[PDB]
Amino acid sequence: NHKENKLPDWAFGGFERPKNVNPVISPIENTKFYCPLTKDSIAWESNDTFNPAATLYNGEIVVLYRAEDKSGVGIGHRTSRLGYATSTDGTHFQREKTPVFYPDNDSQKELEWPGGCEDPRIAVTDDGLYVMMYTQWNRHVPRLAVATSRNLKDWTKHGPAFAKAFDGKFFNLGCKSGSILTEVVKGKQVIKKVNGKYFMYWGEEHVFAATSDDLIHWTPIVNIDGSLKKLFSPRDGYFDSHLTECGPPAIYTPKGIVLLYNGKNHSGRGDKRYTANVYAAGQALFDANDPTRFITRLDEPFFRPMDSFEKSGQYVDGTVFIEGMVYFKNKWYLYYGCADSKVGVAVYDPKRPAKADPLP
Repeated sequence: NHKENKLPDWAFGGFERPKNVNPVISPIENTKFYCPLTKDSIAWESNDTFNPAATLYNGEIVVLYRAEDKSGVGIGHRTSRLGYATSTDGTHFQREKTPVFYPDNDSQKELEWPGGCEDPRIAVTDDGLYVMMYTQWNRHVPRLAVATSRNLKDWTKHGPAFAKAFDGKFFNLGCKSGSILTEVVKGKQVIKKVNGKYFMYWGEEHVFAATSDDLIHWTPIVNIDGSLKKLFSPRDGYFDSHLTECGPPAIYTPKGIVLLYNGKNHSGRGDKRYTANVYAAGQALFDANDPTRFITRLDEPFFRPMDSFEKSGQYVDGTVFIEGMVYFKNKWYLYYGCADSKVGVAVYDPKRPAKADPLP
């Protein structure tokens, strides 16, 4: 009656959850991995498999999922490693039994041990260079870092994204969640340049931005006084009242640049229509000619917890965190974390758009 969640003509959606497919990736007890830092075998994906990256490779959808062992108690006390899975249809995945990206006795050990490597986002260049933006976690400072690959298995760690910018001014900056700007060209979503440089939206507490000449060394967009330039922020009385966290890579379209993001509801300044302290997905629109120029955002989340697989004993009313997205066989596949423990998929079909999740 009053629960119809109409989307404006610039937004993606609705993303419909296919019947009997979810969750697509869940924790596995039996799979073991020899951790070079722990010096012992561990059930690296026995507790949680969530917050995934997604991309296209060899006519197949590849997903890298954040996996955690039972090495700790609660929030950020386990070790995160990235699992690898491939799919021919976007709904059924074939996983490897060992992680493809993890902390090791390499140049990033101090930054990645013992929290590991979290929440990946992957975009690909015109020529097949996959660029991963992920979080380095050592239980002290979270850092947005970069890793490159050509086969999505053998990764090269380049360290924190903002390590060199302005003489190392932001090396110790606590940050995460980087959504590189992309565009669909000849049926393929690739990293796009604007104004001569590569571009990225990033942040958890606010949506910031950054540019780069080589996709490795990023320079944050700053104000006259050198402070980080806030593009938009959490707002009172809405679902995105505590956090406005970047989701999958941003997409340059004819109507403008769309950033799909995750909003966390504030318990004191949020909207009680939605669950407190959990995530629901939103979308923001930026000017095509100026990517830092905010136009608008959705007043209601387009995707939120609806089914039991997106819920748990820990999160009774559920929580979803969008992070992977692939244009495959003329449809959009959205990959997201479910209750910080499973991976889910939802599909948007441009030729027959479904309704978004209804309002509560």
